[PDB]
Amino acid sequence: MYKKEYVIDCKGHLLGRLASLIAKELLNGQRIVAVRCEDINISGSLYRNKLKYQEFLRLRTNTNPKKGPLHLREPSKILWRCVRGMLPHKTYKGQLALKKLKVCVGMPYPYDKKKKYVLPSALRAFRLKKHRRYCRLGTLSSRVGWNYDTLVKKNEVLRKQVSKAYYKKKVNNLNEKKEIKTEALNLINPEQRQVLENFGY
Amino acid sequence: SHRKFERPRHGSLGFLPRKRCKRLRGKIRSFPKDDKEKPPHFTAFMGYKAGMTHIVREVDKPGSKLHKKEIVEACTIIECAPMVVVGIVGYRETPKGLRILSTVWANHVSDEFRRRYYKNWYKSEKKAFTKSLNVPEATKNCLLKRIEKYCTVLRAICHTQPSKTPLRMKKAHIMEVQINGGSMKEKLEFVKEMLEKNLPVSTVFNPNEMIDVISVTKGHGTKGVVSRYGVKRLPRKTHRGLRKVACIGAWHPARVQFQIPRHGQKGYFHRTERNKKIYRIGLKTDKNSASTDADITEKKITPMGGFPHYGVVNEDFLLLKGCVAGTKKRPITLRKN
Amino acid sequence: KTIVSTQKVLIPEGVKVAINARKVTVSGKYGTLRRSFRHLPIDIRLNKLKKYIKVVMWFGVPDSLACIRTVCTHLKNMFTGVTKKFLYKMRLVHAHFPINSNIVDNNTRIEIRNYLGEKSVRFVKALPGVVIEKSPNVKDEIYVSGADIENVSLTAALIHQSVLCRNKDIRKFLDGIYVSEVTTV
RNA sequence: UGCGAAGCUAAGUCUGUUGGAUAAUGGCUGAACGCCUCUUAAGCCAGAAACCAUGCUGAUUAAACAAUACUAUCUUUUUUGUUUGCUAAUGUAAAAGAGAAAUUAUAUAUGUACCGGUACAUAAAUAAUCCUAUCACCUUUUUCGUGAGCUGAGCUGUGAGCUAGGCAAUAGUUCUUUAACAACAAAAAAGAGCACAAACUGUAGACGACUUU
RNA sequence: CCUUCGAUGUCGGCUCUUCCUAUCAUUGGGACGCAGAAGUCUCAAAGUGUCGGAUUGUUCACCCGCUAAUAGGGAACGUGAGCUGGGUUUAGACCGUCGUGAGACAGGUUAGUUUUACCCUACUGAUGAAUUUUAUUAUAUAUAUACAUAUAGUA
RNA sequence: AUUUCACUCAUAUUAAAUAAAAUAACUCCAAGUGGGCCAUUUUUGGUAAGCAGAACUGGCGAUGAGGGAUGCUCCUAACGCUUGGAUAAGGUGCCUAAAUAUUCGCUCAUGAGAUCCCAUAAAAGGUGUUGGUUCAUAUGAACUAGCCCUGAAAAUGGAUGGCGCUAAAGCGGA
RNA sequence: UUGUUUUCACUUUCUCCCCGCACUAAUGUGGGGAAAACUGGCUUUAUUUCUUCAAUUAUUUUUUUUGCUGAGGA
Repeated sequence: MYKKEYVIDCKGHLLGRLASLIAKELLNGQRIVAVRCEDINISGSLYRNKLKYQEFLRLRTNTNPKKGPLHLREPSKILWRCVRGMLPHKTYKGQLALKKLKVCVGMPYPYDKKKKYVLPSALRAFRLKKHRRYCRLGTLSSRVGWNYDTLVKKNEVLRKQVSKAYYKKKVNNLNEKKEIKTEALNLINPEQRQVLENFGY
Repeated sequence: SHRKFERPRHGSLGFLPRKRCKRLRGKIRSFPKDDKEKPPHFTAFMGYKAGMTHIVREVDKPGSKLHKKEIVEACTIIECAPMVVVGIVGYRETPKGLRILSTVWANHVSDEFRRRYYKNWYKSEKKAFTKSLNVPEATKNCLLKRIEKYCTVLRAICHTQPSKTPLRMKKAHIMEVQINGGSMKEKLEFVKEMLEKNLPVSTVFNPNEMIDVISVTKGHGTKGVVSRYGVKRLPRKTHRGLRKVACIGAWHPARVQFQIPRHGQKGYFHRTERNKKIYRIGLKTDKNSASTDADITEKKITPMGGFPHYGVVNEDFLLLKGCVAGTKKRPITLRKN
Repeated sequence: KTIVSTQKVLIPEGVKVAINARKVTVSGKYGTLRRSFRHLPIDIRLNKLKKYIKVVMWFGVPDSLACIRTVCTHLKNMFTGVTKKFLYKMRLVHAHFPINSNIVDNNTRIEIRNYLGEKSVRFVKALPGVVIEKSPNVKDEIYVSGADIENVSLTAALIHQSVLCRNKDIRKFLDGIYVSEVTTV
C-alpha cells in the first residue's frame, strides 16, 4: 500500500481473491509485481476450469477473429487479464492502475532476493475446504496450450538450490551475529543493560 | 435460410492472409526435433533449383498391379553450390521463446557474404566485418563454455555463393541451419571442426530418408476471385460483369466476413512441401553418378541446350522425389523431415 | 452424528511400523510400506510395545466417515497382503481358439494372441512387483500374486479388459479372461 | 493454315504427420445395515474423424523484442543555472527509513548427522518481528578495520571507537520542513559511415513497394 | 397491429460465406426379439461431406440415376446499388364466368424500361512514419547489481 | 300551519372525535382537452399474447433525483441556490462508496447458484444431508421436504451486469 | 366437579473396591457396588474496597476528543 513496490509470490493463491486484492492495490496506487503465477490455484475441478476455458476459447468475433478477445495462454497473462477485468481499464486512471502491474512466470532476475509477500486472504489453506476440489493454473494453461510448464519447473528447482545455498550462508551469519551480541551485552554499562533486558532487546 | 446444395468452400483459410511475402528466401518455422540417444550430426541444408524431373523405376510394393513392370516416376535433382559455414549461434529456452545467447563469426569471412549487409556495395567503403574478426581466443573459449553451460539449441550461419551460379545477384543468401543430436558434453566437441570450410551435401544427406522443401511461390500481381480462389463464373447475362462473387455475406452480421474470397495479390506466398523422400547421393565432377550400370551410356548432371531463364548448372546433385515451387533463379531451402 | 471416529486396527506380530504425519512407513517380510493418503483428513495414534494402530477422524460425520472405514480395513489388509501374498483365481477362457500366450521378459510385457482369430498383437502390462504367471496345475489358470493388496488387485483388475471382441452376443459367446476366488500363499 | 517457345493455363504432374489429457464405455477397494455393494462415500486405471498441441500461413495481428556488423566527434568529474517562430535551460500518477531472500505443508512442517527411513533440534498471534537512524564542531590521548601509493607486511588516507577540554545554534507563534529522482543548458578538468536518389535488372509490379548490378 | 405508407425493393433460381444439432454418412461405443451378414434403438460427437438430371416460375412435389450419404434448419423466409425476371403485381390484347353497363375475377393466356457508389465503415490486398513514466525471464569471475540498465542510424 | 309575546336548551373547551377547516362560498370571461397507456387487486372474450374490452386506486403522459447493470410506468422519493448531519430504497470481494464483518446451518453442479416487475421451465425420477412421522423386536420399512442432479436442443461469439466466487463473493436465517 | 395433599428418582467427585483386569480419548475406560458431600443448596451473624454489585427499563447528572456554521447590528 505504502511501499515503493510489492512483490507477491502467487504460489497457492486463489485466482479471484488474489486478483481482487491486487486490483484494489493498483487502484489505490501501489505498484505490484506478481511472480510464480503458474502456481496459482483455482477452486473447482481441473476439468471444470478446462471446460470454462474451452468455452472462453470458442468465443471470438465472427467477422474477423483478429479483433476477437485475445485469449492468452500463459498463466501470468491469465492473472493479468483477470486483474484487468477487475478495474476500469477503459478510463485513464484505470489504465494507469493496470499498467502499474507486472506479472511473471517463475522468478525472473530482479526478484531473487527482494522479499516475496503473501496475502493470507487468498490462501488455499485458509479459503478452501480441504475435502473439496481445486485446480492448478499452470496445469490448466498447459492443457489449453502453453507448452512451457516444464521449463518453468526446471528454472524453479535451479532457483530453489541457488537460494538454499545463500540461505545456508545467511543462517550462519545470523547465528554468529547473535553470539557476538551475547558477549557485547556484558560490555555495556549496567543501567543500559537493564533497559535492553526489560524491553527484550 | 439454409443452402439447398451444400458444397465445400473455396480455398483454404490456413494460408491467410494471401499477401505478398516479406522476403525472397524460404524461412523455416520449425526444424526437426532432437533426441539424446541419436548421435550429433547435421539437421538441414540448402541450395537452388536444379531440376524437378522424371526417372524410370520399378515398384517393389507387394500386390501392386505394376510392381515388376517398369514404371515412370517424378523426382527432383538439387543444385548445391557448396555453402560456406561462417557463423555459430546459440539459443537457450526461456518462457518467452528461445533467446540468442550469442553468435560467433569465423576469423576469416568472404566478400560475397559481407556484400549482403549492404544496399550500395559499389559505393561503400566495404567496412563491414573489418575489425570484428580480430578477437582473442580467450573470449571465444569463455563464451563457448557459457554456451555449453547454458545454451541448448545450436545453429550455424551458412551463406551461399552466387558467383558459382549464373545469377546476376552478387549478394550471398545467409541462413542458419540447426545442428541436432546428443547432449552438450558430446555436442561441444562435435561442433569444433567444420567452423570455416564449405558444406558438402553428401556429408549427411543419405538415401532412404524424408525431407521437406521451403520456397516462395511465383508472382502474378492482383488477380480476381476466379483465379485467387476459383469461384464459379457468373452467367453471361450478368449486368456488371461476371468475374466476381455474387453475394459477399448475408444481412447479418452487418459486416463482410474474412472468409469471403476477394480480389487481391495471388502468388509470392510462402510454401512448404512435406513428405519428400530423398533417394540417392551423387556429385558434380564425376561422370557416372546419375546413370546406372544398366544404362552404359555417357552423361553427368550436365543439361542440354542451356536452361531456360537459368543458364547452365555446374554444381552438385542428389536425388529426391517430387517437384518444387517458385520460379527460375529462385532460392530453394531444403529441410529434413 | 458425533465428534470422534476411530478404528483400533490390530497389528499382527510379524510387522513393525512408524507413523509420521499421515505418512506411515512400515516393514514386514517381503518389503516395506509407505502410502500417500494426503487427500483425506486423518490422524493416527501408534504404539509398538503393545502394538495396535488407532486411525482416527475428528468431528466424524457420515459424509466422509465412510472413508476412514475404507482406509482402516485397507490398512489392516495391506498388513495382511505384505505378510502373506494374496492370490486371486484368474482363468483364461476360449470357446474356439485356445488362448495363445507369449510371456516375454519375465512377467513384464505379456502378449496375447489366439482370441477369436485376429492373429495380431495385444500386450497389457501391470504394476511392477506383482506376478501374474501360469499355474502349472492347469494351463488355463494363472496364479496372480504380489506384494500388497492394491498391488495385486489392480493387476487382477486391468487384465480382464484387454482383449474384448465386437459384434458377438456375450449372453451366448461367454468369451473372457475371468477371475473367480481369493486365497493366500 | 500449322507448331507456337517462355509465361499463363488445366483437362496435365507432385505433395497433403504424431503427442497429451480426454466424452461415451469396464474394473481395485469399499462403506452405509452383521455383510454385500463403480463412488445417489472416498482415492486409481483402461480408453473416440471431437479439444489443445505438432506441423503450416501472417505477425505496423506484440504501436513487441533479441543477437550481430559498421558508423555518427563521444564519454566521466566539478561549478553556476533551467525564477525572424525559436537558438541557454525542467519534468514527475507519486521520497521524507518508500528498509527486509529459505523452501515447503496446512489432519503440524524446516534443519543436523547417518542409512524415502532413522534419532535429535528448530517452529507454530508466525512483520504482534528484526534491522536501521540524532552522539554535532574543533583540540588532545590514542585503538581496531578498509582504499591510494609501497614491500603475508610498514606508511598515508577512509570508516568506527577511547580519554580529556571548551565551542555554536537564537530571526519574535506555523503557512511545504524549498531537503527525492530523473533530465537539460553554459563553463572548466580528465579520458575518446551509410541510406535515398540516378541508371540497370524483372525472380516483382496498378502506383508505391519488392529482387538485383 | 407494437415499429415503418416525405417507401426497409414484396416469389423463385444462380453465386458465396457462416452458424445450429433435433447426426444422413463417416469416427469410437452400448442394446437387440443380434448365430454371421443385413438392420433396428441409442450414446459421445458439427471435424469432413451431403450430388448429376426430366416436368413445373415455382418453394414444395414426383420420378430417372450415381453415391457413402444424397440429414434437417438459421442468418431481415441470408443474399436484386450481386445477377436474372420465368411468376406475382400498372398501362395493350384474348378466352371463360359474372354484370344492363362502365367493368370484376387468390380464373387461364400472351407482351411488357430492374436506376446511382467516387462517401464512412466492413472485407481484400498495397505503402508507411511515430512510439521514456516506456520495456526488462539480465548484466557481472563457488562471487555484485532494479538505489541498474536502454543513444541513434543503416543492414 | 303562520305570526307575536313569555320562559329556556353547555355556550365561561365548544349538543361525539380529529382537522396549516375561510387555501371558504358565489359570479363572470376564457384557453387547452375531448386518440391515451401502464401497475396491483377484480373481471369478460380468446389456447394464448407486450391481444381485445371493463371496475377501484395510484402512476406514465406532464417528471426529473437515488436504486433495479441496462429500461417512459418497479422500490425510495418527487425538484429554488448552497453548507454540514443523518437516513430511505438498496447495497458493503473488485469494477463501486461501504464488511473478504460476526454467528448458525445447507450445497459440488463433466452446462451449480446468485435482488419484486425481470427477462421461461413442467409432469417423472431421487437408501446424498438433516430433522421428522408412523409402525413391526439399537433392529427394517414406508413416506415426508430442504439443497443438488436427470428431464433441459438453435442457429454472428456471450453474458448472475463483467471479472470472478466454493473455510462463497451461492442458498435460508440471525 | 377445582383445589389440596402424598410416593420415587435426580446430583458432585482427582473418592474407593472388584471383574474385562489396561479393554482408557486421560493421570482410565465398559459393567456391578461401597464413600462423603473437599460439589451443591438451605438460616443466620459485622462488613461489600478481600470479592460481585450484572442486564434491561424508568428518572437524573456529567465527561474525553473534534467537524460545520456566525444570519443580525435594535
